[PDB]
Amino acid sequence: AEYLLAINCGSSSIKGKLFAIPSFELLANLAVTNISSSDERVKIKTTWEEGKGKDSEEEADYGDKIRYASLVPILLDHLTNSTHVKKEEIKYVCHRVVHGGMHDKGIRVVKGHEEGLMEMDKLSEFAPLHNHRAVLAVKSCIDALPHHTSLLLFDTIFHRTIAPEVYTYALPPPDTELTMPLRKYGFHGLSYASIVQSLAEHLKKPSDQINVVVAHLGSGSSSCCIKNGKSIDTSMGLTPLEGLLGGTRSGTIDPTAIFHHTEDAASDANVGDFTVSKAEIILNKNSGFKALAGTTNFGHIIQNLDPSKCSEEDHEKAKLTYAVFLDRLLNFVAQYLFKLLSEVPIESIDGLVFSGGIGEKGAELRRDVLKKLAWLGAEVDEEANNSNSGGAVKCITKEGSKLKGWVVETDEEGWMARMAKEEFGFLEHHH
Amino acid sequence: AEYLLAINCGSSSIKGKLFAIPSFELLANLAVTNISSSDERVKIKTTWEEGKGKDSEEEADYGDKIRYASLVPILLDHLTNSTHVKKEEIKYVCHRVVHGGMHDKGIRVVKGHEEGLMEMDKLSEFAPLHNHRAVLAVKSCIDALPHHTSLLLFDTIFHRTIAPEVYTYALPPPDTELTMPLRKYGFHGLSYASIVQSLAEHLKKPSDQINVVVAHLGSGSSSCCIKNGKSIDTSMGLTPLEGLLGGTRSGTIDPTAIFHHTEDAASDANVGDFTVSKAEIILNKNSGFKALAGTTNFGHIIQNLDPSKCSEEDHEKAKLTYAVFLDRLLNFVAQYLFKLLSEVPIESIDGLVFSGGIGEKGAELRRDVLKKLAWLGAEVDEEANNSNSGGAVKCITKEGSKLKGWVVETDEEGWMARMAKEEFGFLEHH
Repeated sequence: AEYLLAINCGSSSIKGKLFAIPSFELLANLAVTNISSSDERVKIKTTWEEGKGKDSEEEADYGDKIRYASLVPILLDHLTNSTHVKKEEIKYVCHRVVHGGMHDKGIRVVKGHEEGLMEMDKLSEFAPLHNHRAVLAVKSCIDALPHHTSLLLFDTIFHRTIAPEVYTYALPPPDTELTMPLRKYGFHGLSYASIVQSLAEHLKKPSDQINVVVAHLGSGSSSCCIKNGKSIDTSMGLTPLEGLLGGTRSGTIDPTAIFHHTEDAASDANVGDFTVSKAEIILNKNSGFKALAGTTNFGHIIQNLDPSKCSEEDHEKAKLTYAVFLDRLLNFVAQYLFKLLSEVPIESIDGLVFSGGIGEKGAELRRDVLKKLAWLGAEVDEEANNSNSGGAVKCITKEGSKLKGWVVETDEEGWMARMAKEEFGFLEHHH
Repeated sequence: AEYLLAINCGSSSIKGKLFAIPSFELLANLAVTNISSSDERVKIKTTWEEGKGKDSEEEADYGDKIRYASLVPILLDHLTNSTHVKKEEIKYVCHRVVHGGMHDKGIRVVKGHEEGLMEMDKLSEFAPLHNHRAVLAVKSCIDALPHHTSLLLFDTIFHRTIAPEVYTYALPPPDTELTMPLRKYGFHGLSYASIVQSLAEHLKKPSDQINVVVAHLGSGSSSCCIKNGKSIDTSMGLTPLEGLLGGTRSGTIDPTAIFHHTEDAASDANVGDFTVSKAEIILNKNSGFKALAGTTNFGHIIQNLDPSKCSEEDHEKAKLTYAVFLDRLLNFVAQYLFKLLSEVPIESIDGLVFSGGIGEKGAELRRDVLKKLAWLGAEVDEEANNSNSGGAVKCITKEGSKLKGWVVETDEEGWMARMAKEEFGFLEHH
């Protein structure tokens, strides 16, 4: 018996999937929730499929009393001394690490092997706001599972194809040798890759023939221009901060604004364990929907566009926040449609895809975007767009729409398992 | 006799015009060129309209070596050397000031009046890299012309119509109360206002019927979406740094980039005579074309697209820099055309306007931009695109083009004079 665990470590939750090896058959969904909280207790839940395992929930300490480094081992204990799976049976663990710098492929991390471990530390150090936990979880696994191989899969990988004229930052050399160049990297690559593959299968054509604009919208939001199945531009830059605003992030603003906003902006924030500037905290954790609307929940913002569900003040903040998000989003959809349409006709593009937490649930947002593209021939299908009629790939435009619109469910952890299948040789058919 | 002087202090050049009032007869052009250049000396040229004085031209030190604040006084000196102009006759001076914050109109500045001086100082200390040079020009005018009135006219005025959903930065309240909100302001407004009026006149229709996207391209470049004659969006944000990269400016990059790039980025750069962060210095003076191509001159970059004209390395840098600039420019042209087209048919937009130093000269750049717009039905007219026929407004697209393309020559000093007229109430009677 052998398993692959694929995990995705966020600030407020860890999501994971357990796969059977060498089958790569999905066995379980795992979730660790309430990670931040001082009030609610960390919950750990497993959810098998059909007949793979008996569900079981586990409540640990309040989130603020658990070190992040202890979560995965708690999760691992829960897996073993509550189900049929043994630690020594976990041969592989895939980790979503946001920032992979210049890496074209995932990195193996194996106990004792200095290279993978040192590279992982350099990535963690370069972008700790984004990679910290990502690296912490890996370190904990190395400790708890001494004989497994960890595979780091990066959200930057999908964007390694972007050309120099797109990624270049017009800056002089830095004052010191850095771990990686300062340039646009781009993120959400595991989602974009997954989306292209789902759409290609749905349309029954290879992914290298997919031409699409994707708006992957959630607590972090971005958009990507995909030509022949490959990223050619995306809205995020050196870090996930750039581009669209998010639950708590500002998105693109004048690079000098923060110096006005906050004194000693380059100084250490003295929050958390790792060193990070006050500027990076404010821009990533105190901005975005939180600063504009009082909530990080975009669905709550969409509700409050109805002035009967809130005070006049919250209705007005919701109106503004919604309009800002839509405006910034239309900007990128415009850039990316333009960039595709400059080379290929609208008939030859597979369309506009919405994904992410907001992309899947925000029917109003999708309708407003699609109305704005009426001049290009997009026509929303109001029922399809508004109904809960399923499918991981769902059309939301009318049959005669000259631009096709879709909602696509991402499966990042599933994608990581697919990458690991290739990585560990399970696709080799030599002679 | 009374005159109005309109002065436009840039980092690359100073331009001015002297006008008789209330007639607004042009009497002199003033030009200081090569101000940022390392191998050409600053040239100071005064050119008189027929009858008013003797054209005068003079050379000063290299641009990278010159004391900027010495320039305006030399200009004033050239003006009063005419037998037709005395200092006492120069009653008004109009100044282009980049950042006017929330002001809806210009600010009068008079020697001995605390109101104007104070406000000018608040704007200069909010954005000294963009305003300090013009403010020094104002003090030079006060010193030399104790009885004149200065009027500061802001690049931000044209963009006061932009909607909250466009200008809002998703930031929390700042840590202190600031001079003005942190939001998108937008600049080159005197140029855009001038372009709209020029195009309106050429098309023989009111400025409020103008719907265009404008790419104002030069040392600092921006783009603007204009609907019914008004700015509804524009590429620069809180400062002219945001948006397109420029001669020495990075343009839009991840706001946290500079913190990786440079230690203690928020600290005083301690250079020149005003307080400015190392970050702001790096992003504005050491980035952009300078960093990528090793030159600030986009014309040299274009020339170097031909590999026979330069080294292999300079050819490679030029190709990249040119491609970077074109990619970023097309992003905003895309945003703004989409923004207009989302409400009006393409048949009723006046089109795409090129302006600015680079926009007027870069025939090949306009060609490359229009080629990317082929899918919309844009078609360049090679002969018209290279025409030097002359005229403030020229069409560069083919009769058949679904999207009209133009080159329009800005007259910022002339626009300032128009704004002064409305401010001070000059008009000749009968």
